[PDB]
Amino acid sequence: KNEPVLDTDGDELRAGEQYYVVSAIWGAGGGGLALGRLTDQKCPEIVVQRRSDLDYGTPVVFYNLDTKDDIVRRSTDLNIQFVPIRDRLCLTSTVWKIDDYDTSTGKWWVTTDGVIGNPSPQTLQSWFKIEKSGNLGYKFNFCPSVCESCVTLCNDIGRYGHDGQIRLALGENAWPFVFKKAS
Amino acid sequence: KNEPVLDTDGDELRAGEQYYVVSAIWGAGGGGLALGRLTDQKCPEIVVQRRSDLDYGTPVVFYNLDTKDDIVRRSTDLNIQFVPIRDRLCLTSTVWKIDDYDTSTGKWWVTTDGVIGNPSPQTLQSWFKIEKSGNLGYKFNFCPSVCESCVTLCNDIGRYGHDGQIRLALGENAWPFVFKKA
Amino acid sequence: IVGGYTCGANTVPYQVSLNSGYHFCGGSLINSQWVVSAAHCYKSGIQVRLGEDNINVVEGNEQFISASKSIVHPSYNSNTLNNDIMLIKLKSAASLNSRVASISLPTSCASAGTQCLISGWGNTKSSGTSYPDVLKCLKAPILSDSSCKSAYPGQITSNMFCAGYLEGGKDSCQGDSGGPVVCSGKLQGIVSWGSGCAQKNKPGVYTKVCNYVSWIKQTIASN
Amino acid sequence: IVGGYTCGANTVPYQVSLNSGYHFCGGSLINSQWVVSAAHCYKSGIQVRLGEDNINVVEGNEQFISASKSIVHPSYNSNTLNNDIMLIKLKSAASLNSRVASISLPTSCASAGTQCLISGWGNTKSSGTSYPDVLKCLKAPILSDSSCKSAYPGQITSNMFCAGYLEGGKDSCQGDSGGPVVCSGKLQGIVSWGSGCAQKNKPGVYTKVCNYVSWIKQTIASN
Repeated sequence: KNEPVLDTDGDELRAGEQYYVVSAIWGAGGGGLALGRLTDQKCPEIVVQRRSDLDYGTPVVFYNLDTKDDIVRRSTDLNIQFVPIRDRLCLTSTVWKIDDYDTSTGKWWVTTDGVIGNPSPQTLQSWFKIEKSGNLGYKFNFCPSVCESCVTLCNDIGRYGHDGQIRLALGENAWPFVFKKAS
Repeated sequence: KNEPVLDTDGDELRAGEQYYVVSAIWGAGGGGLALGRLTDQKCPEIVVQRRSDLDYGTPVVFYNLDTKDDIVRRSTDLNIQFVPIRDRLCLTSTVWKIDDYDTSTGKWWVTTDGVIGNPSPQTLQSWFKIEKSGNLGYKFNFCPSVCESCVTLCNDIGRYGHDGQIRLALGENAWPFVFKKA
Repeated sequence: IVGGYTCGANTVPYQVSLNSGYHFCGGSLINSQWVVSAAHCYKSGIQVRLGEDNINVVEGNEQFISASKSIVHPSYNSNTLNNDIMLIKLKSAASLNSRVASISLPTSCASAGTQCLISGWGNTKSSGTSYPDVLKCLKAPILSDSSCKSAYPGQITSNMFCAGYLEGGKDSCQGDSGGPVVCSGKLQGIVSWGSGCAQKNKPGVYTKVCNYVSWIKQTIASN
Repeated sequence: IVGGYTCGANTVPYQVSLNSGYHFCGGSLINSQWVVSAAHCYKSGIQVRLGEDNINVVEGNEQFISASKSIVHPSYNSNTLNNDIMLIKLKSAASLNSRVASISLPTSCASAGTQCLISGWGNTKSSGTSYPDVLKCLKAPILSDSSCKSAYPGQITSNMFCAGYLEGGKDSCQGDSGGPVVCSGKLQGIVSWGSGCAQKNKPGVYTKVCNYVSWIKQTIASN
């Protein structure tokens, strides 16, 4: 019963429908999110941000916790899946999930090879929330409630440089995004 | 002067006419050549091969070294240019060219942004030969003769994987093609 | 299939087809939930049809079942011809009947000169294009490794065999890709590639299924 | 540029386009061999295009010069968007003429209310996207620090200024990044960032060039 997330046309976001996730800040704020990879790791793919505000990235689909509601709502746990158009380079999934702690950077990265559905301790890392970010748009928040007895990180997601690219990770300063209906 | 290259109807190839370049080997041998893009570089476009033997890709036209001859002949330097029907997203040319050496793969790729005409050291990278490939069809060869005093690579063109796609590069094992009227 | 004959309904109950348009391929049902086809037919979201004979007419004996898994042979690359085999797991088990049955994997490889049955909805013309409404069938002998290697110098691996006729006239063709080559009741081949269709000195080339039985059984077992 | 006009033929001869086989950012010619743009526009291999008619079409009158060096401001930070300025040295000097000319650097900062000329090939639509083939121009006033900081709480630094209309309808947009903001013949701003295109209370944000004249002159002198 939370308020819906809205796309840039003011329409409520629909579970299962394709949206570009584009920085709410253009220019120096970059473009959209996309499937990427690291220099030293082909699979799984990582979540990266396009540098150019002309480039909206890879479309995503959102999957609700309750398969019955078709509206994506604020502050409710969701799965997020990139829907690439290109060939599938990897056998891992394109579903977002939080990585294990990266000792080389001090970051908890957003990566892929997540899982869709089965809300449980087994899938805890695959559940994200979308929340209002000022009047600019929305932010992603990782704070899953799908396992009331599980200890979990509970943090906004920001953007940070890594490996010559722009990635997403848990952090104190959220990066704001908007959702655009895919083509 | 040299024997003409023939299309799949047995007609001689003509400069200025559009042809699909299609793998002489269907099925696992794939289909036609097309304009493509790397995931991390928008321009220039690259030469890729379609996996489906029913997808003939993007037509090319050939430009002869001597513009007085409209017959495309074997073992003769020529320019190759994709003629897209779609909307050109890049400002670079669709003319084929051997790229600079790619340290990340060890390959000399066929890419675009080549140049038509002016046989010379300046355009050396834009000149390709069509040669007979067994009895299956034809192969592309990069070994230009337009600059006798230039050091040049000299190799057949094969097909190889890059970026989850099928590309063309210099190599030892050529890939055979046939030319279908577009 | 070029130079073949109309199979008739029910006569190839292990024949299936996958996807459509530029992605259309044949395959073979090897048990109630698994299909073998060519790796070069791989696509995300594969749709399998079973019990079809006339593919452009609602017949009433056909099942449309989506793939839940598609396992390409791990040594396969789209830029090479070798190891052209893939396994497809159906979302639900196929109902077996007169029109839908599995074909047995081989226990040994077939010898040259063996007569095999090749089937598909591929092109039926050696020059020009015409796709059939019903499944076509072809009886052709496995060729000697020397004939195969001499027709395609440098490209025949130990995981491939040729079948057909050096004279041309009878051959598989585009659209037959992925379909079965059956010899003495065993799935020995998978329509993999060729040059032209039914031309002199250019026979069909087929994935040698007997070299993959261990990988097939293990892959089905652990999936 | 949203809510602007097509620029007069020669009226913005200091506008350049940064190119990697396609236009991705604007810039400003400050001397025959140097271009000012945004740090976030950096990429290796930049070709700079000057004197452009249709940016979607190569033509005569245009000069294509490869960047020989691209010097991002050393304090440029992707999280704070601060210090969003970059200098590009041209491999060869450019030919000045009626369509190619430099723009003066400021000697003092401009005050709120000053009218300025903002130009670029960016999006022209407040809803959706439309990229023009011709250079678009917009006259807009610099906004007060308070109006800028209240529109973008906690995000406006001493190296940034807002320009445009809080009512919306007129603004810089995607594609204009790196472009010039000229007030009384001085390059006072570089298109740096914004949120949405020409929306109420979301004006464009520009790098405050007057803060960087010393770094610019010292950079040019040592390169």
